[PDB]
Amino acid sequence: MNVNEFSNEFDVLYNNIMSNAAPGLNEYEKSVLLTKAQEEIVKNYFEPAGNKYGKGLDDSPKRQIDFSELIKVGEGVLNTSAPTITFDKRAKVYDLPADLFLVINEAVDTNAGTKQIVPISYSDYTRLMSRPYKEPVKYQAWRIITTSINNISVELIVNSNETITDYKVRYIRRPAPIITTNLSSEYGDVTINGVSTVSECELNPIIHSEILQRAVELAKAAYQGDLQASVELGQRSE
Amino acid sequence: MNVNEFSNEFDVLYNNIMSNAAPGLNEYEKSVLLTKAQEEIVKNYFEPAGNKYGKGLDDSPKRQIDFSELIKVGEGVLNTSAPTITFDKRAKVYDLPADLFLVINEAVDTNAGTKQIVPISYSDYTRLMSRPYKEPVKYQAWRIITTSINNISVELIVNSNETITDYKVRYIRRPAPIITTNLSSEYGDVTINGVSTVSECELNPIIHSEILQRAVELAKAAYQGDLQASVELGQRSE
Amino acid sequence: MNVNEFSNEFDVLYNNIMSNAAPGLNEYEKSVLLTKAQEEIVKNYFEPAGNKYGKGLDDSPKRQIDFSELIKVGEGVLNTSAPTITFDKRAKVYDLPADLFLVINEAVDTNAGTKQIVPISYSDYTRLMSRPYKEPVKYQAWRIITTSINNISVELIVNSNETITDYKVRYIRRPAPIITTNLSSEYGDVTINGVSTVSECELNPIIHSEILQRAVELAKAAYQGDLQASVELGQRSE
Amino acid sequence: MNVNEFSNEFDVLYNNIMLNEYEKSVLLTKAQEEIVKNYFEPAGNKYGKGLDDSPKRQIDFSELIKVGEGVLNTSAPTITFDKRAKVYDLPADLFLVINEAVDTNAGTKQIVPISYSDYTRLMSRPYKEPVKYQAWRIITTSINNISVELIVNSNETITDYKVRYIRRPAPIITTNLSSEYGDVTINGVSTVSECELNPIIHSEILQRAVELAKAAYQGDLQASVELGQRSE
Repeated sequence: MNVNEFSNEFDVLYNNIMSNAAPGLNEYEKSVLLTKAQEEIVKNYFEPAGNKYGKGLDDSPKRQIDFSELIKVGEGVLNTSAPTITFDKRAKVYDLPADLFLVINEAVDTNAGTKQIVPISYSDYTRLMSRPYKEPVKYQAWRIITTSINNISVELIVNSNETITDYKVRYIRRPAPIITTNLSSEYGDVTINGVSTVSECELNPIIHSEILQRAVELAKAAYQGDLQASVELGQRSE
Repeated sequence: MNVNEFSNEFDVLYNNIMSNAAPGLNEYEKSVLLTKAQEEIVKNYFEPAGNKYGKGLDDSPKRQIDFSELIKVGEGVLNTSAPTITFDKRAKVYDLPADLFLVINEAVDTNAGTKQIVPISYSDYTRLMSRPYKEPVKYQAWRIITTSINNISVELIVNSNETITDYKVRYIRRPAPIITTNLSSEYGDVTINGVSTVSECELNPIIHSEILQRAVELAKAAYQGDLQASVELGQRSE
Repeated sequence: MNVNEFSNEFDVLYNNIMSNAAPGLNEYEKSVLLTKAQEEIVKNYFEPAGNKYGKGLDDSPKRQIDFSELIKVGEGVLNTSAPTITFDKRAKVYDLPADLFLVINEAVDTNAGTKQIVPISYSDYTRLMSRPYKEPVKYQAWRIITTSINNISVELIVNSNETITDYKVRYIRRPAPIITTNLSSEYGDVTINGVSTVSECELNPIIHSEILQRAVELAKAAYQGDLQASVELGQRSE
Repeated sequence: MNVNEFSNEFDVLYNNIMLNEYEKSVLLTKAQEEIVKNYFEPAGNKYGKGLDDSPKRQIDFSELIKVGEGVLNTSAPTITFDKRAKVYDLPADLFLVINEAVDTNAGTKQIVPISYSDYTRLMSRPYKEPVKYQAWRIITTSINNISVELIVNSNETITDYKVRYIRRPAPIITTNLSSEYGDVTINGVSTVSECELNPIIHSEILQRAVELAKAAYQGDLQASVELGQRSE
């Protein structure tokens, strides 16, 4: 469904049938609520505990097809542009793509073959570095986030006497906002995520109805406006 | 039941018998609610936890016959049209049909015979690639979604020294909207999913009554219009 | 009970005894509600979890006699009329009868004798095709629904070097609507399922009273007309 | 209605279906000023409806609504009650303000006419600036004109100040007053003056003038005080 259909069925589901009908929502408000509902839905469906099914990214066909249009593959750029201080002397710093929402798969291609990057926790890092070896298992590499400015910088730890040729990252692209109409105005240009032009929902049509329902629920919680509704509907932001 | 019958029995079940009868619903509103009810019903019945029976796509004769008219078989087109970056060096990119709602069965015919495609999760992918072999079992192939624009693109991983001849996908077609009347108007053409012409329900007649009941429930929740009803009836969007 | 008796006892049970009697229902409304009640009753009684007894199609003498008048035996027509794309290279496409509600028994007569068709699920299909043999057990055949337009098309998989002579389907016929009076009018012909003429209930007289009670309950839920009653009485649509 | 029609149909209503023209002019001018106030305030009239509360009220004030710019009062170096207040003079022919906006470098901002109580309340807090799309306004030392302090947010400059207001009505005069009456003026004009208002409210102005005449000529104190209630 295109943006006009988002807005028309938003109006239908919000106030065109309600008995003591409420004021219609302005297009900026509808775009804001739709973008919020989109992000909430993405976060709810990525995490199993966030939805009533207990199903995350790839726990069912529907969850695969939900994020299928939001998956992207890119590469981390070696961060030798400027000097820096790494926590580990034997780690190579890489910069992830700017439009990164969530990392789901990483791999590094070295001279000793491809290796799956395992994101190790800080307590896990301490445990592993208290051991005599201090290097990954055969077909794996280690990873920790380092000092990041304006984009995520990442330290890749591989086994000794190994060089990294490329660093691929299969991630979830940051969703683009849903903007119903050109938000340009003479009184001031308002933006949802830095863009005023019309922006279609760049995800699969399977969850457009879900985004619409969530947006309507958020609109009605805003209309109710007491602390109660804000608190319970803020639980699903996550 | 054709579209006229959808609308007439919608009117019967909505406001023609109700004591303090409500305003009749316009045909655009009825078409919108019917399309929403259709999608909600499809998602509820595909997933066992979404309905009170706990029965999914093929858990009973009724669930088979429900989606029987919505199943389609097509092929993935090899994506050598333009270059791209694949997460796996040894994966062939294929494009699924545009009108895809849910994938239920995939198979690939290679020079070594037909092989069932197993959609592997990202954590499952990492586990499998940490192993020495890194290839499917005998009569199977692996699959992961890759960078997709305007349609789902898919990476097929098969065993070494194997070529893919065709890639069949048994999926669930995207339901067409239910539109009662030609939505063309002089004041502006409104569309449900990009189509203004009359559109019959293209599913089996077994669930037409179910779609009608769901549409009436959604209409009455819209009429009630408080946050409560929107929140509980948004649970079954799923 | 004929249609006049359906309508007269509908009036008796609806508003002729109720103290603050409601408006009488028009014959189109009574026919619509009776058809809805008929379909609801059929779906409730076919499935054990849908009724309070936990008894399905053949779990008791009453359930047998309920559908006894709605069972039909027909044949699937070989779909060599036009080309198509089958998911399985070794499957023969057949078209089921148009007036099919639910399949309860299938059998195929081959040159190697009669074989019971087992409807295999998609996950079951993947499991079976990951095995070395990939063919049914001795006295059975496999079946999956394929691309269907306007009627269910079915793929029959039998063992190698076997030809199918006929494909019998014992199913439940689609119930005909209950229409009390000729719905022809000068202001517009209204139909329940494409028919305006009088239509008797074509099921056993054992469940006519049940259909009447359900229709009256639906009428009173429509009269009450709030979201509550619609939601709880929509649970038994199923 | 032309002024001749006003004078002639005053005689029909006041002289029992048929006063000096100066006296008629005085009452008609007084009547319109009453009618404008009564139909502006919702509580002043019988319907409980103010300026924009119905289609009739919108056409009533339609020909009085005027849009003008305020001019910076940089000529006189007076003293403002607020540090960041820019003094602006309003139009001379101003009766009632209904919308004010200020065009800053940051953007147009709707001016809120802030009461003396709200100022002390909002200026007793940490930040002490308006909300991001509004400006405050309080009247200041005014000489034969209206001067307003525009308290816009600091770090911003005012480039424009538009005022939408009700223009002061012109007098209704039915004859050249200097012809028979020496130097009498109604609001500084001695010559024939037409009604500058929509014809919809001419009847109510005429009816009010007739009531004012009859109460004035009856001479009873009760009548004078009773009909003086509607003077505001």
